[PDB]
This record gives sequence, structure tokens and C-alpha cells, in this order.
Amino acid sequence: HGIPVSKIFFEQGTYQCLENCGTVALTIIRRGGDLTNTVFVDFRTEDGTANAGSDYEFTEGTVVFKPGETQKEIRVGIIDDDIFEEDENFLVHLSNVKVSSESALACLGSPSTATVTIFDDDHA
Ligand SMILES: [Ca+2]
Ligand SMILES: [Ca+2]
Ligand SMILES: [Ca+2]
Ligand SMILES: [Ca+2]
Repeated sequence: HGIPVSKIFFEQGTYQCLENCGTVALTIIRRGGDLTNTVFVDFRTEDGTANAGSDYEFTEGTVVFKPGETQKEIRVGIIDDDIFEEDENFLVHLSNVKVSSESALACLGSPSTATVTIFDDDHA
């Protein structure tokens, strides 16, 4: 052993957005190791106190770090409505880190899960 490996993780642990922000942006980071490799990482949302379909969009997919890339941005739609609510949150999970051919070259780091605070923008 004694060789460094790439680490995948969110740039921040918590993100924020007004309910009228349209979409919230999370940044996935890839650090160290051999950056000439192609690395795949899956992402996926989960409900907290905010619910998919009424507060945000169920969003999922896969990010691909091409050689030399150290940062990838992802978007989650925020559903704006006209009703009063508490400030809520949902989760976004990284998983399934794989290296491409042509798994300790690349690993999931910490934080592999980010939280998203949605501030309500309505009165009552
Ligand atoms: Ca709600
Ligand atoms: Ca809402
Ligand atoms: Ca609103
Ligand atoms: Ca609302």
C-alpha cells in the first residue's frame, strides 16, 4: 500500500435556498490520487421534512469526472407554491464510486451526504 487514493465528497455539508430560487446547486468534489482516471459517482435525493413532488423534485443521476476534473455541479429543482410552511430540509446522497477501464483508486470521502435547507417565502 502506501499510495494515495482519490476522494469523492460534497464541497459543503449544508446548502440553502429560498422557495422561489428555482433550483439549488450542490458541488461534488474529487480530490487527490491519480486524476488521469475517469471516475463515476451516483447521486440521489431523499426526503427529510421536505417532500419530493411537493417541495422539490426527485432528482437522481451519475456524474463523470473526466481526466483532470476536480469539481462537478448538480441541480435540484425547488417547487414554489403559495402556501405558508416551516423551513424544511431534504438530503442528497453520493454513492457507487467506480473507476473506468478501457476499488481503492477512488473512494467515497466525507461528507458523502449533503442536506438542503428550504426557507419558505410565504406569509399567512
Ligand atoms: Ca412542505
Ligand atoms: Ca415548500
Ligand atoms: Ca412560495
Ligand atoms: Ca410555501
